[PDB]
Amino acid sequence: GAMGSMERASLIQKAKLAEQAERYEDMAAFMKGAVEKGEELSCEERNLLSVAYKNVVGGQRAAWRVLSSIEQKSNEEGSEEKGPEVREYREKVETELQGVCDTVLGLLDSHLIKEAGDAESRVFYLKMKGDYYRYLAEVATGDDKKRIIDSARSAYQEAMDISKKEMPPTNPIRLGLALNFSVFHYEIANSPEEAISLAKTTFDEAMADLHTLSEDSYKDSTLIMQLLRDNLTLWT
Amino acid sequence: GAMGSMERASLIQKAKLAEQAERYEDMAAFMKGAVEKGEELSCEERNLLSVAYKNVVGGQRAAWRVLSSIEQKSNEEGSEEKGPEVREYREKVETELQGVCDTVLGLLDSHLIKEAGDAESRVFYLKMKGDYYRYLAEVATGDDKKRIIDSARSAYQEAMDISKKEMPPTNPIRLGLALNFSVFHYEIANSPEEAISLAKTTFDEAMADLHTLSEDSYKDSTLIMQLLRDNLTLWT
Amino acid sequence: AGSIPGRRS
Amino acid sequence: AGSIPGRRS
Ligand SMILES: Cc1ccc([N+](=O)O)c(OC(=O)C2CCC2)c1
Ligand SMILES: Cc1ccc([N+](=O)O)c(OC(=O)C2CCC2)c1
Ligand SMILES: [Cl-]
Ligand SMILES: [Cl-]
Repeated sequence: GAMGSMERASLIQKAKLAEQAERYEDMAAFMKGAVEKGEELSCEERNLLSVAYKNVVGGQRAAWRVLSSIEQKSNEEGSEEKGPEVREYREKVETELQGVCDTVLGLLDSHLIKEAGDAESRVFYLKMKGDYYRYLAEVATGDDKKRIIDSARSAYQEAMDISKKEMPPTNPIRLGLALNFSVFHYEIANSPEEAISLAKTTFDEAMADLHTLSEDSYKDSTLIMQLLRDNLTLWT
Repeated sequence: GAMGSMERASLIQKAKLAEQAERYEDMAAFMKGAVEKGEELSCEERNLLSVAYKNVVGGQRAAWRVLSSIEQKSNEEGSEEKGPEVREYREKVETELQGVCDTVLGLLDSHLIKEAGDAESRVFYLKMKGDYYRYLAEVATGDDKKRIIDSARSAYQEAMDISKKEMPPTNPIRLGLALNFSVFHYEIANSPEEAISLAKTTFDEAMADLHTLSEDSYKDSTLIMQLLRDNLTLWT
Repeated sequence: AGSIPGRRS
Repeated sequence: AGSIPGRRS
């Protein structure tokens, strides 16, 4: 409750201002404070939470990849010893990234998921849970890499099961969940065939449902379908 | 001395890694730690210090401008009352920006400027002092706006006096100092004619000295001359 | 391979 | 009106 003295509505207003100012760390802190008020989040508020943390962890992941690449080049044949600094700094960034992922997972566990009864909210939060375990898996190397991977898979799978029962195949959350689960298969689980099959089946089932949509919904769905197609083009 | 336990050379190495990772807050903290070791900075190290803080304060200034624009629109005829949140958040960002400027000015005063005897280092630090007072002036409104403006002017003027005596007119630090002092005149001091005269005279004196330069130095100097020309095109 | 960018509300 | 960008070493 570092934001404990601020009104819920003011935290949401400030999160929107922080987004406009591209102050994503602030945005995430405001949205964490809003979640900790204990009320469920509306559709727009869930999007604000997700956008905030995706930007924060996205910057950390990009930095981790830069540093990991420098570190791997230093541990090659013919490389001059550079001292412990590259590893130490990569570790610092890695720990910070893990801390953000743990914070998001903690919000989902206390108590966003358990109070989420509608399909749109439950699928949204379970997709988030899969995504943040996936980010943990990207940097994992020790006794728990397998368990982290299984936690991501389990969250995505529960979200997929709900989305297939409760949402049309063009629903943008269902589409983005399938996109990200396919990326999990390709990049984390060493299952490129499963990634390709999921992306193809998702795209084809969405295509067959586009006729039911308004112009605005058609634009929303086809945008994500193009991302599935982009991945299929890279993978095949 | 939060970086007090890290070797000076390791702080510099980590500042370079932070730049590659686009972690500019980290970069600034590493360079602050390096300055606090108490030794003078080399040319490359001064550039690292300046790049780090310019990125940090640049992000803050961009955010402050976004929020200040929203706030000014809210305080207009026909605007619905939005509550104190826009002002409160602009104030938070403003205070953070002022804190970074005060930190940089404190490093320059303790004790970078007093130990800087060569023209290249002294001009560099005095230009920095003018720049960070200029950033303070951009947000100032109270009893000290005039004094902040005069502090920027005084620092730039001392740097100009040294640079004119000790550096050729194509020297990139001399050119960038003149560029930024001209921006000070135009944007802060309400002296557009002085800004234009300074930019013109600086450009013309550099042009006449280009014949003395190597190909690499010619590229360095003409790049900054183009920035002077860009401003003159906007101002005339 | 791209996941949902998801960085703009 | 632009000052020195100065954001890349
Ligand atoms: C997981 C997911 C799937 C589809 C989305 N979509 O665009 O519809 C989506 O949202 C965004 O991409 C950003 C705009 C608000 C967050 C997120
Ligand atoms: C005040 C000033 C003037 C000229 C510069 N110049 O480019 O030569 C300069 O340096 C940069 O623009 C960045 C590259 C290192 C920092 C800074
Ligand atoms: Cl470190
Ligand atoms: Cl605030």
